[PDB]
Amino acid sequence: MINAHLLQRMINASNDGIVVAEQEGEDNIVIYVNPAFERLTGYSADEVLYQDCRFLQSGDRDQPGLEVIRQALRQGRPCREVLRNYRKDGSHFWNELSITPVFNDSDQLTYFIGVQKDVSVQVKAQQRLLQLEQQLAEVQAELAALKAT
Amino acid sequence: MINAHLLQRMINASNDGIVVAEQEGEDNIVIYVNPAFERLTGYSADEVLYQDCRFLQSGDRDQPGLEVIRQALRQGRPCREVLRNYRKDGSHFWNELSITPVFNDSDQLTYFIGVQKDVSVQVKAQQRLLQLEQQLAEVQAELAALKATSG
Ligand SMILES: Cc1cc2nc3c(=O)[nH]c(=O)nc-3n(C[C@H](O)[C@H](O)[C@H](O)COP(=O)(O)O)c2cc1C
Ligand SMILES: Cc1cc2nc3c(=O)[nH]c(=O)nc-3n(C[C@H](O)[C@H](O)[C@H](O)COP(=O)(O)O)c2cc1C
Repeated sequence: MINAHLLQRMINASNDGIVVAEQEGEDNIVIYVNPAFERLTGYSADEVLYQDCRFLQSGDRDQPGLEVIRQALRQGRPCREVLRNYRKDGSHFWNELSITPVFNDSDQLTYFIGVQKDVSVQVKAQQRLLQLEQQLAEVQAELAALKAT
Repeated sequence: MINAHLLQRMINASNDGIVVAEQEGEDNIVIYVNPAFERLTGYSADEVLYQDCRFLQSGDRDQPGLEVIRQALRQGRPCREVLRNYRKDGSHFWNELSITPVFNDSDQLTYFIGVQKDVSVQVKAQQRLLQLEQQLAEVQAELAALKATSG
């Protein structure tokens, strides 16, 4: 019970970035990008159109989530993986990418919808957390050893 | 250059929740909710529809960000604040709410779009981080004291 322009003004208001691609060959050529995508990646919507997103891995290919995504795109199944991507200015950021296949009610053929969340904050937090836990364990072990004497 | 049901399948695929409300009086009655909202809040979409979202603050109406939102609702300007909300089962979760106004081709229109992000995970980390940092400091002090009496 809502208007189309309302749906569009919703998609503009998204925090996480959103992309829509047609599986046209081995690549997934992008036919739409929302403004949040432009803001996160720094890439202009006109720059991205009719291409595959693999360019966000500017030199950091071979991350295993890529193979996971390959399998998910082959089987027509959704997926969610964390990658290291690179903006226009080369800024490295962590990207929780969630891909959903979309079939039509008249045909079990596909469109792919991608959603990118900048987990960079969260990831740095987790890494720091693990480092600090290691440190704590270290100090506690040495204190126990000394206490033994 | 894309289809309408395509936009609908897009908004359904969102991780963060999305709500659309018409500013009707003091309340902001919601006319639409996306599935991410149902999943995050646990409330049934049919229960929420012709009501206002203030029910998510099950008594925790003393959070100050609310006043900010009130002012933002008065002047028709966007806003974003973090609140502690409560699902149907009462489980407390942290909610980054982002509100954007939407006007008609006549500048005087009343639509509000809300976006809810579940920051709970991040928040717990920070809390654990602080707590954990405390623990480390404690141990580091005691290990010094013993060594101070060993040589
Ligand atoms: C809809 C969609 C969005 C994607 N978004 C990203 C992205 O933001 N960053 C990224 O590194 N890969 C993204 N990918 C993955 C690449 O397009 C590509 O599928 C992946 O790198 C594996 O393909 P390849 O082995 O040919 O490189 C996306 C894929 C799809 C289908
Ligand atoms: C679109 C929209 C979404 C909202 N979502 C939430 C929410 O998820 N949680 C919450 O505590 N308040 C939310 N609010 C705020 C309440 O609806 C209400 O405006 C706020 O509590 C202040 O109004 P009050 O002082 O009358 O309670 C939302 C408001 C709008 C307009």
